[PDB]
Amino acid sequence: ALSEDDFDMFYEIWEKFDPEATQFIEYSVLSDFADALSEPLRIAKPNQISLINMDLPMVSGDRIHCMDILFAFTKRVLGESGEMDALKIQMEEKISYEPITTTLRRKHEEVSAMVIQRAFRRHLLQRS
Amino acid sequence: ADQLTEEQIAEFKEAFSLFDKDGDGTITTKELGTVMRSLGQNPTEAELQDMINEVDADGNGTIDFPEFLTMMARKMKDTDSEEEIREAFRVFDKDGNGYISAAELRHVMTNLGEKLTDEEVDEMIREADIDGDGQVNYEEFVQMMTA
Ligand SMILES: [Ca+2]
Ligand SMILES: [Ca+2]
Ligand SMILES: [Ca+2]
Ligand SMILES: [Ca+2]
Repeated sequence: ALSEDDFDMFYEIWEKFDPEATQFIEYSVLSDFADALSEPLRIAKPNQISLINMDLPMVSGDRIHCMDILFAFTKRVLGESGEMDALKIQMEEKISYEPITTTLRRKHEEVSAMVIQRAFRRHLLQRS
Repeated sequence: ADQLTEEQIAEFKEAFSLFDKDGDGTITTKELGTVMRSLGQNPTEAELQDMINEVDADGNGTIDFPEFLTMMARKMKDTDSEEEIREAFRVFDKDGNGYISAAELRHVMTNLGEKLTDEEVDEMIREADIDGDGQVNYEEFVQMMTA
């Protein structure tokens, strides 16, 4: 299902977005990246909801670590398997990192805000 | 919105410039009228005011590029609203049963950087629950969002 051929691509396509080897990319380019990937790991646009729902952990500045991505991206392909548990070990062997939120936590915030902002208009305009 | 990529910010600048022919960085009602008359529409002087007024955020009688950007982004979030709403229901409706429970509100809703109370979620339902099943389906959810 997966090969070093595929892991060459990921690290090739990654350098484009993070040549400085920060081991991070901003959240707002995760959609772009997911698309620039090749098969099988690629997640073609529209892929917003897919990525959100991976519930990737984000450090500050809304940045996401290389490995956090690689794991969720391969999980999507291989599923929650034992062959995959083994893979999680191997390539995980091949810095400051304090996650403070997730993409699912971030999405709940945006939905909450949407709700609250829309409530405001409604609460007022049903008071003549 | 500051979710705008550079390409898009430039896109909107192309149009801001169409109007702002004196390059002073604001659009006057006059400059608005000029573009429109060039494109074959002849609106009133009052029509031009109201058009400037709706976008003017500071009441200085004209439109700078920040004010323009705000209006233009607001119009992009308009074309997605129907879906953005749908995809927000699916965020609350995690069991997928097409009904939103108190529990499902409680689980997602945040305000003043903390959870809501059981009493707060209860009323949110009570306000929206037209049919009275103590749950919120799409149609009820829509009416409570749309304007
Ligand atoms: Ca001008
Ligand atoms: Ca102004
Ligand atoms: Ca439900
Ligand atoms: Ca109901």
